[PDB]
Amino acid sequence: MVSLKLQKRLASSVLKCGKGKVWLDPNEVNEISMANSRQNIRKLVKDGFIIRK
Amino acid sequence: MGKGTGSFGKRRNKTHTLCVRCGRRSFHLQKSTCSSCGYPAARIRKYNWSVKAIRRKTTGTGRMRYMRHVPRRFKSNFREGTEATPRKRAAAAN
Amino acid sequence: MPSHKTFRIKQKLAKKQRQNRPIPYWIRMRTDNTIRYNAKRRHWRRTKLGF
RNA sequence: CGACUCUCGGCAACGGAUAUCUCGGCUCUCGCAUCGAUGAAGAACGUAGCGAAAUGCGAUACCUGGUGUGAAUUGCAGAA
RNA sequence: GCGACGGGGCAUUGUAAGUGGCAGAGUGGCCUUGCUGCCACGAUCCACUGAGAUCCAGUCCCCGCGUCGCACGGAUUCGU
RNA sequence: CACCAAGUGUUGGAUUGUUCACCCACCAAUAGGGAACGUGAGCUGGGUUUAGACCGUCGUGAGACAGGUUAGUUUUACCCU
RNA sequence: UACUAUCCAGCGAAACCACAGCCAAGGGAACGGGCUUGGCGGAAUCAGCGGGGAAAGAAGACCCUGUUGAGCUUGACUCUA
RNA sequence: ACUGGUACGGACAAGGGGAAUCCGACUGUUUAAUUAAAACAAAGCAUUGCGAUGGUCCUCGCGGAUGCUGACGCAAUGUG
RNA sequence: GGAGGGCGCGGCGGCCGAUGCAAAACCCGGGGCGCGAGCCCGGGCGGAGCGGCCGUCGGUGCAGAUCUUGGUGGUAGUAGCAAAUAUUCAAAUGAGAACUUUGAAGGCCGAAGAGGAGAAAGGUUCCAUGUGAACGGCACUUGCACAUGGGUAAGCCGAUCCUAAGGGAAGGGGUAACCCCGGCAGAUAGCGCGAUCACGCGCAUCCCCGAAAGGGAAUCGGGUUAAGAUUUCCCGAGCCGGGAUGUGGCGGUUGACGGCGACGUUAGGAAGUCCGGAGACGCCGGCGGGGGCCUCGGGAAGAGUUAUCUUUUCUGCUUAACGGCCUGCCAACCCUGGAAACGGUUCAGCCGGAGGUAGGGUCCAGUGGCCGGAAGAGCACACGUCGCGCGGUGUCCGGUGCGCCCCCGGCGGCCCAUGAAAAUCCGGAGGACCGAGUACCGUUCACGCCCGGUCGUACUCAUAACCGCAUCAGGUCUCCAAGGUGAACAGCCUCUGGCCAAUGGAACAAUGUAGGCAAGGGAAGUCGGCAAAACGGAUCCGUAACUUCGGGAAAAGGAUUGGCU
RNA sequence: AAAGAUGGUGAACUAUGCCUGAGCGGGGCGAAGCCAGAGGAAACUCUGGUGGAGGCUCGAAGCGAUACUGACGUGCAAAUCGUUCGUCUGACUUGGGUAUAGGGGCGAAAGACUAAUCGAACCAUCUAGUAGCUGGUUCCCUCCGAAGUUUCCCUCAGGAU
RNA sequence: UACAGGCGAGAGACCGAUAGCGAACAAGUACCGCGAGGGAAAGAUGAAAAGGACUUUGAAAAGAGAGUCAAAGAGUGCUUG
Repeated sequence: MVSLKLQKRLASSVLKCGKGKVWLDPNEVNEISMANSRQNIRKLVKDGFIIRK
Repeated sequence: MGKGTGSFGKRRNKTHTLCVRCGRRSFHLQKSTCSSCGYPAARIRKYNWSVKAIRRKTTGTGRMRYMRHVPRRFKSNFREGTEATPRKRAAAAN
Repeated sequence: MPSHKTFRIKQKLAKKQRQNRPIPYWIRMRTDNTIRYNAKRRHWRRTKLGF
């Protein structure tokens, strides 16, 4: 198990869009999970790892 | 539709709510009375036809009683004695 | 509206939430012996709490 | 012809009966008088170092003064 | 000895994509103002085209094509 | 008309809940009886026969009616044979 | 044609059960799985099934009785707001 | 106007219709978990008493319904 | 059914025995006795008290009781776990993955959503972290589970404040009394205002609760965490109420002028008292205007199609509360003017004959504009890792209407129906009283100073946090409501938002259940056309005996319906 | 047992009323009124239109449930689900607040309903209520051993004798 | 003269964990119901925790050895079973 349940919100709550719009890189899975708070999520969004489909 | 299923499903009205005095959901809101002790009421609701289980609830067990008991025991209200002070007093008898 | 605001109910919710906690291991030694398996821990999904 | 169906024993598992226990109940008898607006009966919610409960207590909060006894409290920690 | 496709037969349906066309109701728009005017647009029709697509699964065949085909060892049981 | 004979057939509709009944029409023939008045964990639920209801009669009334009329829940097999 | 059933892996009850379970006829609480007499007499079984177990659910709702009720009616008895 | 399909609301969506008879006039209402009906309601029709310190009702008294109305009204246990 | 004679158990008075070197209890296809009730003894198990005999006494012996309570079978590893359109592949992790998680893919709800939120309700369920003993009727490393932590911050939102239907103290009176009507000699019993000065003046049907929906003192934007954010936080800007005041202005015509007036404006006395209006109003219909959403061109950026073709397709393009200046037509009002060949004009005949049409004004300020707010914000890009963040731009300008939603305006229909009240509250009339100049008066004005208490705020809001024992296909109040086809907020498909969990695999038999179709016949079936099935939308044509003349009527019955140009 | 009494408790379901809020897509039909023209000298009467009324009709949301006597009928569910379908601008729908409680309420009336409960709710008490009737009634052996008859009875399911 | 409460005592041919009170144990507790009200189940290792370190298998839970104990045929399912 890897809990990206928390990652689906926060990313949604800063892109102002649903959780079926947020895309997570399928190679970077562990590092995305490692980011645990919304400030950290913003860094990933900036670098395009999390990107709005 | 009809009975049971439709009777349960609505329930958006409230009647019996929390009583302040006795701490039991029994306060009939739209007639402003408690049916477990009387909330506005000069006297507490006491029934001597309501038998074993109910009577004991109102007898209580979160009671003080001990504080009340000590005046019964002494009967007086004084006493006086301040022994055990450097001298070696009267604080070891017989 | 609020989500019934009245203090009398509100305090009971706080008390019962505190009460619904497991028995703490240590005390089972400092009772002598007798299985302290609380009882006054209830769960919301089953039963109903009366006020 | 294994098997199956049945039965019993020996060892068990199941189960909590039985025996033996009982700081409890039960019933009888005896002594005693002694609640409150001077804030009760009853409730609520808090307070223990570590507590859910019971018990204790009330912001002086598992207790205080005073007094008796005369060294423990203990699950661990702790004050010396 | 055996197997998937393909090819050919057998079937089904009905003539594809692409390309060409004074085929085409018509209409625009530029002139070099057209007894072949050109460029598009245009449902649709026709040619190429009884075409294309599918066709063994419970159709048929092959000596085309490659492998499995472990000259099974993997798994197991049986005595008059 | 009588015999051996159940080997093999013995019907469709109209109407009525009616089997029965009574017609139409065929036909070699359209026999009669039974099986928990064969046949509801196979059905249907139309009759009978609940609770709603209308009418008539009887009854002071409530109600009743071998009088009529309508609408009204058909549960369970996986066990053993 | 779907979804089941079926078959699998996992998961997994209940109703119900005196003891059980092959027929025929006889007598018999006057309609037998068992008795009696004949016929019989597959181990171990699955998918089915609706004849039977007068299968199960429901101290028959009907019907009768009880010196048992209750709803109702009244020109009952007896009182009364 | 050309042209296609067995054909053209092609899917999806979306009243079967008529004639009589019985019955309730109607739309409306109800037996909630077997009965939506011809039952219940109903407009309309007929119909009540009390002129008031009185009618009809409650409450044992007071006060209260009708009646912030009061005979083209209000009520008749809401009649038929 | 009676009587008779016994047996066994528990306890008590007597009497005698037995024991950790192994009591009682319990087990025993082990022995023996008695007709039996029962007894005796051995072996095994066991570990602290017990039995026999003589008297005494009972809550004294069980197979049942549609028995009571506990345990356990067969049933049965059997019925089943089948509604909700649906999963699949690869990777990550882990001992282990159809189900977790991520991607890819397929789909589904189809904006009256399986949606984003609030009510009610629950109460921490929200989120992290730990994590599989129980529980998620499969599985499982996952969980709305269990353990461990954290989290809800308000002068402006609600409650509060306020009244309603209504409830209920107080009085009088019944009722012992509980309890019930409800006010009375609060009426020459005191509450309220001046009033600081002690005294005078004025008045009721009181006084509180009662909608966390009525009614209402006052906030917006951006950012943030686990989350709702006007609400937490923060910037910037307000706004209301209370208190203090100082500065400016207001007023010597003592309590402002100008304007034909309607009325205009930074002030422009005002005691008792009065009166009005505001709070303040039904429902339906059509119409007007607005906002947003929808449609669409140009233009500035990024994305896609991109064999092929298409200046094609998609997407960002935003501007607040609050304030300035300006601005609304209907309604209404002022002035001009004097109308017959009478006019404008409503869904009801209404403007004008107590002065219209027409000309010029005035008013209600919904709203838009431009400016302030306010880009310092936000959005889209490029570049940078110079990173918990760096530097730059661009972010604009039009159009269209039976569109959709909501609002707001003024009308119209309805009625034997004519559709609340209060807190809150200003106005006018009223003119007492107080008005001065080197100051006193305004202090409903602007600007400046300070302050604003109490309580709720997590989150779900349901095919899984609510109620039905329950992660139950049920039920449960409300707000937002894209695109097509089409009348459609119908169905169907899709956007946006949300799931992919409906135990999974295999065969896919009969038999079921659910869905279709059948030549020829056409209700002969059946108690009965029960439902399947057909008709169906619309345009045109055609339309009955009868009737309360309104209807039947969409009668019946026919024909028509495309693509495209 | 069915009940009966006494004292209490419920309008959170539902019944109805009051107060205050919400919600009802788009048609069919084509009312009063209004208007033009026409005929008529008049009194008057035609025709084409406008307009959008109704306890009106088709039909979504909502609300209801007619038939299959379907599915299910040890269910998803102590009343659900499918199809078919009634109603859908008013006697409409529905919430909150508020009123009425047990011989009582409420009822457009079914004896219906009043929290899975209604020909008199539920709860506790009186109550350990009563029942000629059904069920069960517990260790052994011995000896003796019946009767369903007479008489009376609101008695003929039972007593007395 | 009374005394089923309260407080503080003495006793019984009382009961022995399905018994005794509803409750020997956190009991009027948990829980049930909208409420009035209804209302459980649940005592025993051993003298002492001496509550099984350590080694090993297993993902873990557990197991197997061992340790401890008079006894694990006493391992918080705990005396007898």
